[PDB]
Amino acid sequence: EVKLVESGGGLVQPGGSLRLSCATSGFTFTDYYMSWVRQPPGKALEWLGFIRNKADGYTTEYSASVKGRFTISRDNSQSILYLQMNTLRAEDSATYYCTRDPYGPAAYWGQGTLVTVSAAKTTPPSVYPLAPGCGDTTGSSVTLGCLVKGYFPESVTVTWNSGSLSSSVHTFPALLQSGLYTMSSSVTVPSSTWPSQTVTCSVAHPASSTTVDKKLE
Amino acid sequence: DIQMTQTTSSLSASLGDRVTISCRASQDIYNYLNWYQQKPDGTVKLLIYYTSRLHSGVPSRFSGSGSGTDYSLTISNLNQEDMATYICQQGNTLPFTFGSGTKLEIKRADAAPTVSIFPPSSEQLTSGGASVVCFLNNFYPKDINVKWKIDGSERQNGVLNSWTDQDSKDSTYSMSSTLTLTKDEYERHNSYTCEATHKTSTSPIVKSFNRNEC
Repeated sequence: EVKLVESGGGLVQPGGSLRLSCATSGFTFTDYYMSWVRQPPGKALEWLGFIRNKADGYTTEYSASVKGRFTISRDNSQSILYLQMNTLRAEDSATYYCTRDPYGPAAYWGQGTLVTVSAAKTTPPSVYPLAPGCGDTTGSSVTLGCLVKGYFPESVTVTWNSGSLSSSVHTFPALLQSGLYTMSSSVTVPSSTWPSQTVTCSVAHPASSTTVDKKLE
Repeated sequence: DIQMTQTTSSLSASLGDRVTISCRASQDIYNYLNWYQQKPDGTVKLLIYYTSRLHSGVPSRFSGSGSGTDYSLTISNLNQEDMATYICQQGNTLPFTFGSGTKLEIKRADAAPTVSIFPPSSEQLTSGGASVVCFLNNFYPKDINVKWKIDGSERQNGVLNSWTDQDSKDSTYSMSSTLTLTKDEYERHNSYTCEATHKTSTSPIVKSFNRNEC
Protein backbone atom coordinates (compact mmCIF):
# COMPACT_ATOMS: atom_id res chain seq x y z
CA GLU A 1 0.00 0.00 0.00
CA VAL A 2 1.18 3.60 -0.41
CA LYS A 3 -0.96 5.17 2.30
CA LEU A 4 -1.83 8.82 2.83
CA VAL A 5 -4.53 9.14 5.58
CA GLU A 6 -5.77 12.73 6.57
CA SER A 7 -6.70 13.38 10.21
CA GLY A 8 -7.45 16.77 12.01
CA GLY A 9 -11.06 17.32 10.80
CA GLY A 10 -14.12 18.24 12.92
CA LEU A 11 -16.07 21.28 13.96
CA VAL A 12 -14.28 24.56 14.66
CA GLN A 13 -16.06 27.80 15.58
CA PRO A 14 -15.36 30.91 13.36
CA GLY A 15 -12.10 32.79 13.98
CA GLY A 16 -10.69 29.49 15.29
CA SER A 17 -7.84 27.42 13.99
CA LEU A 18 -7.06 23.69 13.30
CA ARG A 19 -3.97 21.58 12.60
CA LEU A 20 -4.60 19.10 9.79
CA SER A 21 -2.10 16.23 9.54
CA CYS A 22 -1.32 13.78 6.78
CA ALA A 23 0.23 10.39 7.41
CA THR A 24 2.00 8.48 4.62
CA SER A 25 3.69 5.04 4.22
CA GLY A 26 5.43 2.88 1.61
CA PHE A 27 7.44 5.51 -0.36
CA THR A 28 10.13 8.03 0.32
CA PHE A 29 8.17 11.00 1.66
CA THR A 30 11.23 13.29 1.25
CA ASP A 31 11.09 12.58 -2.50
CA TYR A 32 7.67 13.97 -3.13
CA TYR A 33 5.83 17.16 -3.50
CA MET A 34 3.16 17.07 -0.87
CA SER A 35 -0.02 19.09 -1.58
CA TRP A 36 -3.31 20.23 0.07
CA VAL A 37 -6.52 20.69 -1.98
CA ARG A 38 -10.08 21.08 -0.71
CA GLN A 39 -13.52 20.66 -2.06
CA PRO A 40 -16.17 22.93 -0.57
CA PRO A 41 -19.74 21.53 -0.68
CA GLY A 42 -20.95 22.15 -4.10
CA LYS A 43 -17.99 23.68 -5.52
CA ALA A 44 -15.07 22.63 -7.60
CA LEU A 45 -11.82 21.46 -6.23
CA GLU A 46 -9.59 24.30 -4.97
CA TRP A 47 -5.81 23.96 -4.62
CA LEU A 48 -4.54 25.53 -1.42
CA GLY A 49 -0.71 25.02 -1.46
CA PHE A 50 2.16 22.47 -1.80
CA ILE A 51 5.56 21.92 -0.26
CA ARG A 52 8.52 20.76 -2.51
CA ASN A 53 10.84 17.86 -2.01
CA LYS A 54 14.40 17.45 -0.87
CA ALA A 55 16.13 18.50 -4.17
CA ASP A 56 14.56 21.93 -4.08
CA GLY A 57 14.79 22.21 -0.29
CA TYR A 58 11.28 21.85 1.10
CA THR A 59 10.08 25.17 -0.30
CA THR A 60 6.28 25.99 -0.18
CA GLU A 61 3.76 27.44 -2.65
CA TYR A 62 0.32 28.76 -1.42
CA SER A 63 -2.72 30.23 -3.23
CA ALA A 64 -3.64 33.97 -2.89
CA SER A 65 -6.60 32.97 -0.78
CA VAL A 66 -4.75 31.14 2.00
CA LYS A 67 -1.23 32.66 1.89
CA GLY A 68 -0.32 34.01 5.34
CA ARG A 69 -3.39 32.36 6.91
CA PHE A 70 -2.57 28.68 6.20
CA THR A 71 0.88 27.26 6.47
CA ILE A 72 2.19 23.92 5.28
CA SER A 73 4.88 22.15 7.25
CA ARG A 74 6.44 18.77 6.93
CA ASP A 75 8.16 16.43 9.30
CA ASN A 76 10.51 14.09 7.60
CA SER A 77 11.34 11.79 10.54
CA GLN A 78 7.78 10.64 11.32
CA SER A 79 6.74 11.24 7.70
CA ILE A 80 3.94 13.69 8.50
CA LEU A 81 2.71 16.61 6.45
CA TYR A 82 0.66 19.44 8.32
CA LEU A 83 -1.73 22.24 7.28
CA GLN A 84 -2.22 24.88 9.94
CA MET A 85 -5.30 26.83 9.21
CA ASN A 86 -6.04 30.08 11.05
CA THR A 87 -8.90 32.61 11.24
CA LEU A 88 -11.28 30.12 9.80
CA ARG A 89 -14.39 31.37 8.25
CA ALA A 90 -17.51 29.54 7.34
CA GLU A 91 -16.34 29.49 3.68
CA ASP A 92 -13.45 27.33 4.79
CA SER A 93 -15.78 24.38 5.44
CA ALA A 94 -14.76 21.55 3.00
CA THR A 95 -13.35 18.11 2.60
CA TYR A 96 -9.55 18.55 2.65
CA TYR A 97 -7.21 16.43 0.66
CA CYS A 98 -3.70 15.42 1.20
CA THR A 99 -1.81 14.55 -1.96
CA ARG A 100 1.53 13.11 -3.08
CA ASP A 101 2.99 14.37 -6.44
CA PRO A 102 0.92 17.21 -7.81
CA TYR A 103 2.68 17.36 -11.11
CA GLY A 104 1.69 13.97 -12.52
CA PRO A 105 3.12 10.53 -12.56
CA ALA A 106 3.15 9.36 -8.92
CA ALA A 107 -0.32 10.86 -7.98
CA TYR A 108 -1.93 9.72 -4.86
CA TRP A 109 -4.80 11.48 -3.08
CA GLY A 110 -6.04 10.50 0.42
CA GLN A 111 -9.83 10.47 1.03
CA GLY A 112 -10.30 13.74 2.77
CA THR A 113 -11.21 14.87 6.23
CA LEU A 114 -14.30 17.09 6.68
CA VAL A 115 -13.99 20.50 8.54
CA THR A 116 -17.12 22.42 9.51
CA VAL A 117 -16.30 25.91 10.51
CA SER A 118 -19.41 26.88 12.37
CA ALA A 119 -20.85 28.60 15.32
CA ALA A 120 -23.41 25.75 15.95
CA LYS A 121 -22.72 23.28 18.67
CA THR A 122 -22.44 19.45 18.60
CA THR A 123 -25.80 17.68 18.68
CA PRO A 124 -26.02 13.85 18.90
CA PRO A 125 -28.74 12.17 16.77
CA SER A 126 -32.13 10.95 17.91
CA VAL A 127 -32.32 7.51 16.24
CA TYR A 128 -35.71 5.97 15.31
CA PRO A 129 -36.25 2.45 14.12
CA LEU A 130 -38.59 2.09 11.12
CA ALA A 131 -40.72 -1.10 10.90
CA PRO A 132 -43.93 -1.59 8.78
CA GLY A 133 -47.49 -1.56 10.05
CA CYS A 134 -48.51 -4.79 11.55
CA GLY A 135 -51.47 -6.31 9.76
CA ASP A 136 -51.03 -4.12 6.65
CA THR A 137 -47.83 -4.90 4.51
CA THR A 138 -44.92 -7.38 3.60
CA GLY A 139 -44.69 -10.05 0.59
CA SER A 140 -41.16 -11.61 0.19
CA SER A 141 -38.46 -9.28 1.41
CA VAL A 142 -39.09 -6.94 4.22
CA THR A 143 -37.56 -3.45 4.08
CA LEU A 144 -36.67 -2.04 7.52
CA GLY A 145 -35.09 1.45 8.00
CA CYS A 146 -33.66 4.01 10.53
CA LEU A 147 -34.16 7.70 10.84
CA VAL A 148 -31.33 9.56 12.52
CA LYS A 149 -32.74 12.93 13.10
CA GLY A 150 -31.28 16.15 14.54
CA TYR A 151 -27.53 15.68 14.83
CA PHE A 152 -24.69 18.15 14.11
CA PRO A 153 -21.87 18.32 12.57
CA GLU A 154 -21.62 15.77 9.76
CA SER A 155 -20.89 12.23 9.69
CA VAL A 156 -22.86 9.56 11.27
CA THR A 157 -22.40 5.86 10.20
CA VAL A 158 -25.25 3.43 10.37
CA THR A 159 -24.23 -0.26 10.73
CA TRP A 160 -26.75 -3.13 10.27
CA ASN A 161 -25.88 -6.79 9.88
CA SER A 162 -23.64 -8.21 7.14
CA GLY A 163 -24.80 -11.47 5.47
CA SER A 164 -25.55 -10.96 1.79
CA LEU A 165 -28.76 -13.08 1.36
CA SER A 166 -30.81 -9.94 0.75
CA SER A 167 -29.22 -7.31 2.85
CA SER A 168 -29.75 -4.41 0.34
CA VAL A 169 -28.74 -1.58 2.64
CA HIS A 170 -29.24 1.93 1.24
CA THR A 171 -27.79 5.22 2.60
CA PHE A 172 -29.68 8.36 1.98
CA PRO A 173 -27.36 11.34 2.35
CA ALA A 174 -27.93 13.79 5.20
CA LEU A 175 -29.92 16.99 4.58
CA LEU A 176 -29.96 20.18 6.70
CA GLN A 177 -33.32 21.25 7.93
CA SER A 178 -33.67 23.96 10.48
CA GLY A 179 -29.96 23.89 11.05
CA LEU A 180 -29.52 20.19 11.91
CA TYR A 181 -28.76 17.16 9.97
CA THR A 182 -31.03 14.31 9.00
CA MET A 183 -30.37 10.97 7.32
CA SER A 184 -31.81 7.47 6.91
CA SER A 185 -30.70 4.06 5.90
CA SER A 186 -32.66 1.05 4.90
CA VAL A 187 -31.89 -2.55 4.92
CA THR A 188 -34.04 -4.93 2.92
CA VAL A 189 -33.98 -8.56 4.10
CA PRO A 190 -35.55 -11.88 3.01
CA SER A 191 -38.73 -12.52 4.97
CA SER A 192 -37.42 -15.81 6.50
CA THR A 193 -36.18 -13.47 9.16
CA TRP A 194 -37.78 -10.49 10.71
CA PRO A 195 -39.66 -11.56 12.46
CA SER A 196 -37.58 -14.25 13.58
CA GLN A 197 -34.04 -12.97 14.21
CA THR A 198 -32.87 -9.52 15.34
CA VAL A 199 -31.82 -6.66 13.12
CA THR A 200 -30.28 -3.54 14.64
CA CYS A 201 -29.02 -0.31 13.22
CA SER A 202 -26.03 1.27 15.08
CA VAL A 203 -25.45 4.93 14.65
CA ALA A 204 -22.02 6.23 15.38
CA HIS A 205 -21.67 9.99 15.39
CA PRO A 206 -17.95 10.48 16.37
CA ALA A 207 -18.63 13.81 18.26
CA SER A 208 -19.07 11.19 20.90
CA SER A 209 -22.02 8.70 20.69
CA THR A 210 -23.11 5.32 19.70
CA THR A 211 -26.78 4.34 19.73
CA VAL A 212 -27.96 0.78 18.67
CA ASP A 213 -31.64 0.36 17.92
CA LYS A 214 -33.62 -2.73 17.48
CA LYS A 215 -36.36 -3.49 14.97
CA LEU A 216 -38.96 -5.02 17.14
CA GLU A 217 -42.54 -5.83 16.20
CA ASP B 1 -6.25 32.71 -13.02
CA ILE B 2 -7.22 30.35 -15.76
CA GLN B 3 -10.84 29.25 -15.50
CA MET B 4 -11.42 25.66 -16.51
CA THR B 5 -14.80 25.16 -17.88
CA GLN B 6 -16.51 21.81 -18.31
CA THR B 7 -19.55 22.32 -20.40
CA THR B 8 -21.79 19.35 -19.57
CA SER B 9 -22.12 18.32 -15.95
CA SER B 10 -24.27 15.25 -16.63
CA LEU B 11 -23.98 12.62 -19.17
CA SER B 12 -25.47 9.25 -19.75
CA ALA B 13 -24.11 6.43 -21.85
CA SER B 14 -25.12 2.85 -21.91
CA LEU B 15 -21.94 0.74 -21.73
CA GLY B 16 -20.84 -0.43 -24.86
CA ASP B 17 -20.15 3.45 -26.07
CA ARG B 18 -17.48 5.95 -26.64
CA VAL B 19 -17.77 8.89 -24.26
CA THR B 20 -16.00 12.20 -24.88
CA ILE B 21 -15.86 14.94 -22.23
CA SER B 22 -14.58 18.38 -22.91
CA CYS B 23 -12.54 20.88 -20.95
CA ARG B 24 -11.81 24.32 -22.02
CA ALA B 25 -9.13 26.49 -20.41
CA SER B 26 -9.47 30.31 -20.43
CA GLN B 27 -5.82 30.94 -21.28
CA ASP B 28 -3.59 28.84 -23.48
CA ILE B 29 -2.35 26.07 -21.22
CA TYR B 30 0.50 24.51 -23.31
CA ASN B 31 -0.77 20.96 -22.66
CA TYR B 32 -0.38 20.93 -18.82
CA LEU B 33 -3.77 19.33 -18.46
CA ASN B 34 -4.69 16.56 -16.08
CA TRP B 35 -7.82 14.47 -15.92
CA TYR B 36 -9.14 12.97 -12.60
CA GLN B 37 -11.85 10.49 -11.68
CA GLN B 38 -13.92 11.24 -8.56
CA LYS B 39 -15.99 8.45 -7.19
CA PRO B 40 -19.23 9.15 -5.11
CA ASP B 41 -17.25 8.66 -2.00
CA GLY B 42 -14.00 10.55 -1.39
CA THR B 43 -11.76 9.11 -3.96
CA VAL B 44 -10.00 10.84 -6.74
CA LYS B 45 -7.57 9.15 -8.99
CA LEU B 46 -5.41 10.76 -11.60
CA LEU B 47 -6.11 9.16 -14.95
CA ILE B 48 -4.06 11.30 -17.39
CA TYR B 49 -1.35 13.85 -16.99
CA TYR B 50 0.09 16.17 -19.64
CA THR B 51 -2.83 15.96 -22.08
CA SER B 52 -2.31 12.29 -23.29
CA ARG B 53 -0.14 10.31 -20.73
CA LEU B 54 -1.82 7.46 -18.93
CA HIS B 55 -0.88 7.14 -15.25
CA SER B 56 -0.06 3.41 -14.54
CA GLY B 57 -3.08 1.47 -13.50
CA VAL B 58 -5.29 3.39 -15.92
CA PRO B 59 -7.07 1.29 -18.61
CA SER B 60 -6.15 1.86 -22.27
CA ARG B 61 -9.90 2.57 -22.90
CA PHE B 62 -9.11 6.13 -21.67
CA SER B 63 -7.50 8.54 -24.11
CA GLY B 64 -6.68 12.23 -23.58
CA SER B 65 -5.76 14.79 -26.31
CA GLY B 66 -6.17 18.43 -27.48
CA SER B 67 -4.14 21.63 -27.67
CA GLY B 68 -4.03 25.42 -26.84
CA THR B 69 -7.30 26.00 -24.97
CA ASP B 70 -9.34 22.89 -25.76
CA TYR B 71 -8.96 19.31 -24.48
CA SER B 72 -10.75 15.95 -24.39
CA LEU B 73 -10.91 12.76 -22.49
CA THR B 74 -12.42 9.80 -24.42
CA ILE B 75 -13.67 6.54 -22.83
CA SER B 76 -13.59 4.24 -25.81
CA ASN B 77 -15.73 1.51 -24.45
CA LEU B 78 -17.63 2.46 -21.41
CA ASN B 79 -17.47 -0.09 -18.59
CA GLN B 80 -19.83 -0.25 -15.61
CA GLU B 81 -17.03 0.80 -13.15
CA ASP B 82 -16.53 4.10 -15.13
CA MET B 83 -19.46 5.94 -13.38
CA ALA B 84 -17.75 8.92 -11.75
CA THR B 85 -17.37 12.61 -12.27
CA TYR B 86 -14.42 13.49 -14.44
CA ILE B 87 -12.37 16.58 -13.74
CA CYS B 88 -9.63 18.50 -15.64
CA GLN B 89 -7.16 20.85 -14.01
CA GLN B 90 -4.61 23.12 -15.55
CA GLY B 91 -1.12 22.83 -14.12
CA ASN B 92 0.40 25.55 -16.39
CA THR B 93 0.07 28.65 -14.12
CA LEU B 94 -0.39 28.94 -10.39
CA PRO B 95 -2.79 28.64 -8.86
CA PHE B 96 -3.91 25.28 -10.05
CA THR B 97 -7.55 25.31 -11.04
CA PHE B 98 -9.90 22.51 -11.58
CA GLY B 99 -12.92 22.17 -13.83
CA SER B 100 -16.39 21.91 -12.33
CA GLY B 101 -16.54 18.20 -13.35
CA THR B 102 -18.81 16.02 -15.53
CA LYS B 103 -20.78 13.23 -13.79
CA LEU B 104 -21.18 10.18 -15.91
CA GLU B 105 -24.33 8.23 -15.36
CA ILE B 106 -24.68 4.71 -16.78
CA LYS B 107 -27.73 4.34 -19.02
CA ARG B 108 -29.89 1.57 -17.96
CA ALA B 109 -33.24 -0.01 -18.67
CA ASP B 110 -36.10 1.70 -16.70
CA ALA B 111 -37.00 0.20 -13.42
CA ALA B 112 -40.16 0.89 -11.51
CA PRO B 113 -39.77 1.92 -7.81
CA THR B 114 -40.74 -0.41 -5.06
CA VAL B 115 -42.43 1.63 -2.42
CA SER B 116 -42.18 1.09 1.38
CA ILE B 117 -44.02 3.34 3.99
CA PHE B 118 -43.52 3.49 7.71
CA PRO B 119 -45.46 4.82 10.66
CA PRO B 120 -43.77 6.78 13.55
CA SER B 121 -41.84 4.86 16.19
CA SER B 122 -43.30 4.71 19.72
CA GLU B 123 -39.98 6.32 20.67
CA GLN B 124 -40.36 9.45 18.42
CA LEU B 125 -44.06 9.70 19.22
CA THR B 126 -43.59 9.59 23.02
CA SER B 127 -40.94 12.24 22.40
CA GLY B 128 -43.43 14.79 20.85
CA GLY B 129 -43.32 14.48 17.01
CA ALA B 130 -44.21 12.12 14.17
CA SER B 131 -42.44 11.50 10.88
CA VAL B 132 -44.03 9.34 8.25
CA VAL B 133 -41.29 7.82 6.06
CA CYS B 134 -41.49 6.49 2.55
CA PHE B 135 -38.66 4.59 0.92
CA LEU B 136 -38.97 4.41 -2.85
CA ASN B 137 -36.57 1.93 -3.94
CA ASN B 138 -34.37 0.93 -6.76
CA PHE B 139 -35.62 2.68 -9.85
CA TYR B 140 -34.35 4.17 -13.14
CA PRO B 141 -34.40 6.94 -14.30
CA LYS B 142 -33.32 9.35 -11.55
CA ASP B 143 -36.25 11.78 -12.16
CA ILE B 144 -39.32 10.84 -10.02
CA ASN B 145 -41.78 13.05 -8.00
CA VAL B 146 -43.23 12.05 -4.60
CA LYS B 147 -46.19 13.85 -2.98
CA TRP B 148 -47.54 13.18 0.51
CA LYS B 149 -51.27 13.37 0.91
CA ILE B 150 -52.64 13.43 4.44
CA ASP B 151 -56.19 12.24 4.54
CA GLY B 152 -56.45 13.17 0.74
CA SER B 153 -54.69 16.67 0.72
CA GLU B 154 -51.09 17.19 -0.55
CA ARG B 155 -48.76 18.46 2.22
CA GLN B 156 -46.11 20.97 1.48
CA ASN B 157 -44.48 22.00 4.73
CA GLY B 158 -42.38 19.38 6.31
CA VAL B 159 -41.11 17.08 3.46
CA LEU B 160 -37.38 15.97 3.20
CA ASN B 161 -36.36 14.03 -0.01
CA SER B 162 -32.94 12.65 -0.75
CA TRP B 163 -31.74 10.19 -3.35
CA THR B 164 -28.77 7.84 -3.27
CA ASP B 165 -26.18 8.23 -6.08
CA GLN B 166 -26.30 5.64 -8.83
CA ASP B 167 -25.84 2.18 -7.65
CA SER B 168 -22.45 0.85 -8.29
CA LYS B 169 -23.72 -2.78 -8.80
CA ASP B 170 -26.99 -2.23 -10.74
CA SER B 171 -27.39 1.40 -11.75
CA THR B 172 -30.66 2.36 -10.07
CA TYR B 173 -31.37 5.12 -7.55
CA SER B 174 -33.39 5.06 -4.31
CA MET B 175 -34.98 8.02 -2.61
CA SER B 176 -36.24 8.64 0.89
CA SER B 177 -39.14 10.95 1.65
CA THR B 178 -40.02 11.98 5.14
CA LEU B 179 -42.97 14.02 6.29
CA THR B 180 -42.60 15.42 9.79
CA LEU B 181 -45.53 16.63 11.96
CA THR B 182 -46.49 16.93 15.64
CA LYS B 183 -47.74 13.90 17.60
CA ASP B 184 -50.95 15.96 17.69
CA GLU B 185 -51.33 16.75 13.98
CA TYR B 186 -50.63 13.15 13.41
CA GLU B 187 -53.25 11.89 16.03
CA ARG B 188 -55.82 13.94 14.20
CA HIS B 189 -55.69 12.24 10.76
CA ASN B 190 -55.99 8.64 9.60
CA SER B 191 -54.76 8.02 6.00
CA TYR B 192 -51.16 8.77 5.15
CA THR B 193 -50.26 8.31 1.48
CA CYS B 194 -47.01 8.64 -0.40
CA GLU B 195 -47.72 9.14 -4.06
CA ALA B 196 -44.75 8.72 -6.48
CA THR B 197 -44.99 9.62 -10.19
CA HIS B 198 -42.28 8.05 -12.43
CA LYS B 199 -41.37 7.43 -16.15
CA THR B 200 -42.30 3.75 -15.82
CA SER B 201 -46.06 4.43 -15.28
CA THR B 202 -49.12 6.38 -16.41
CA SER B 203 -50.77 6.52 -13.01
CA PRO B 204 -49.06 7.61 -9.67
CA ILE B 205 -47.99 4.65 -7.65
CA VAL B 206 -49.28 4.93 -4.17
CA LYS B 207 -48.70 3.50 -0.74
CA SER B 208 -50.74 4.44 2.25
CA PHE B 209 -51.55 3.40 5.81
CA ASN B 210 -54.57 4.46 7.74
CA ARG B 211 -53.39 4.58 11.42
CA ASN B 212 -56.87 3.25 12.63
CA GLU B 213 -55.84 0.07 10.74
CA CYS B 214 -53.19 -0.77 13.24
